[PDB]
Amino acid sequence: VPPSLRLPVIEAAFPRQLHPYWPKLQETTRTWLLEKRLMYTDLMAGYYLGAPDEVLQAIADYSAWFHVWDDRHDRDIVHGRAGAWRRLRGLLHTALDSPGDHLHHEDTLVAGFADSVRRLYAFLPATWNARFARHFHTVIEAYDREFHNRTRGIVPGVEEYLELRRLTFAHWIWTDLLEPSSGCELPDAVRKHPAYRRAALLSQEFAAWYNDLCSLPKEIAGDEVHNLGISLITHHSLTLEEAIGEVRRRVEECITEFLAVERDALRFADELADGTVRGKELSGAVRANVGNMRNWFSSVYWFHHE
Repeated sequence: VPPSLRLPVIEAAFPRQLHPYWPKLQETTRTWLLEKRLMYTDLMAGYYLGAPDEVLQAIADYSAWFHVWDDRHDRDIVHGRAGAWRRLRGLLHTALDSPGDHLHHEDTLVAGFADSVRRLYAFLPATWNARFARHFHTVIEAYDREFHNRTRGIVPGVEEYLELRRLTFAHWIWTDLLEPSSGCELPDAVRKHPAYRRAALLSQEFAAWYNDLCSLPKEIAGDEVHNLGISLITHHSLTLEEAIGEVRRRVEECITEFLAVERDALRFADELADGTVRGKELSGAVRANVGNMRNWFSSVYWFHHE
């Protein structure tokens, strides 16, 4: 790992995990992408540990779709296809709420989205489905804001980018998907516990900001506008080396902040195991989810260097 990207705490204290379904996952996702005419799963295989095979497969197919969507988004941006993007944006909002209606849409990107969403909706009650949808409507609109910014060459401010990135990276989607992976929709009072919330946040901030750190030199050279380091360079008059340093410090702080709040979240899980069956189940679900929040760190880190 190139020294500027090396994180000794990850290497020393976040040992990699791999879901045993990983060999079939890749090829099955490939088949799905081919069946859907849409054309990395190791990232998901090192993250949602303990997920039922069917849940991991649905998540990996969604991730692959997400990557294809990101490519289409990039292409509409650099070609200035405002109409095609607007129409796609509208169709994804509609398919998100009514995926069955869009399973055979003429736009294969929309039909693939609708199938992956339909499948993710088959694991937990409708209240989880509704929360997933609320979050992903927000992700689509954040992608529209990124379209605006990049087509106009606007570099968001630092705080502006941090808030936008929690949405374009889909922080709350990956957090939602913790729950079908451990087989339990968590009550609001559990998943909004400040330790759970903060652990979930820091896991995603680390993934997003580490991606920015690894991509900054490439993206500054390409004259791009959406990267934490680019916001720092543009609006704080940092050199590239200073910006690399600052992003790296923010990433390292995510890790040690996570260690503290993980300890709090696991103590909360202990408190949920109150001697009842439901309490034991909630406790096990929180423990599994927090462990996968931990797994996200190592999965993203080593994904970048493979």
